[PDB]
This record gives sequence, C-alpha cells and structure tokens, in this order.
Amino acid sequence: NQASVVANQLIPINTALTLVMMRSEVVTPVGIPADDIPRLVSMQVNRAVPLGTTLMPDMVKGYAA
Repeated sequence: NQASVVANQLIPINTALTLVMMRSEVVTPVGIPADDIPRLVSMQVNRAVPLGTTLMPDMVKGYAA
C-alpha cells in the first residue's frame, strides 16, 4: 500500500540529500513516507545509506514528522 523513500544511490554519511538520491517504492517495513521527499532535500543523513535501503526517521538529522 504505502510508499516509502528508498535510496536511489548510496548516500554517504554526513551528506545533504538531493532529489536524485531518493525514489519511492512500496516496501516493508514502512519508512519515511514518499510524500516527504521535498522536505528531506538538504537534510543530512547520520550514517551511510546503501543503494535500495529504506530511509527511516532515525537516519535523518533533524527529521520529525
């Protein structure tokens, strides 16, 4: 049902998110909702996020729904 943000490339640690890094997919478990992609632009991740990984709230510095 619900789509989440998934890494479209490896996202390195302490690197600001851009649109080319984030795709939407229906995955389980559910992560950050796909609708939040625009909000995530320029926010940094606190760990490296491998290709195909679902972005979870705890991975993004400053993220609160």
